[PDB]
Amino acid sequence: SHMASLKDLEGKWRLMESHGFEEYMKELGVGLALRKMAAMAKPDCIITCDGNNITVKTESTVKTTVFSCNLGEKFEETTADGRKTETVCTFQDGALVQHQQWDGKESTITRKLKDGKMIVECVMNNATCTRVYEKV
Repeated sequence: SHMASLKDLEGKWRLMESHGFEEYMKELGVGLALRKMAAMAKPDCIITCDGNNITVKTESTVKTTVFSCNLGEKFEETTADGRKTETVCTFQDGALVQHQQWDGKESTITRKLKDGKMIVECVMNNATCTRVYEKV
């Protein structure tokens, strides 16, 4: 037996390692010059959790992006790379699943605790960005 809750994601996370970020952004339609520079950005991720209410804050020291939703409700997101998406967050199988849709396409961000590190997987089509965060 084991248990994972939404609440266990709540907190301040620092990027420790990243793989596939650029190939992922090549999928989302980001330009060659734009994605090579973004791969160097190491933003913190601050998550807060109330009921089925979550806030997900990307904090780079210079720019703040923030989203807020009730799980299960579709809402308008404007993303760091500038997509106008329709997102739905849900929590199942121990993972916050963030489902993005825009212009007939789709992308999934999954955040899940493993050994106390937050593992974040961003999938679009064939491309995968796996990243590891440490509590701060």
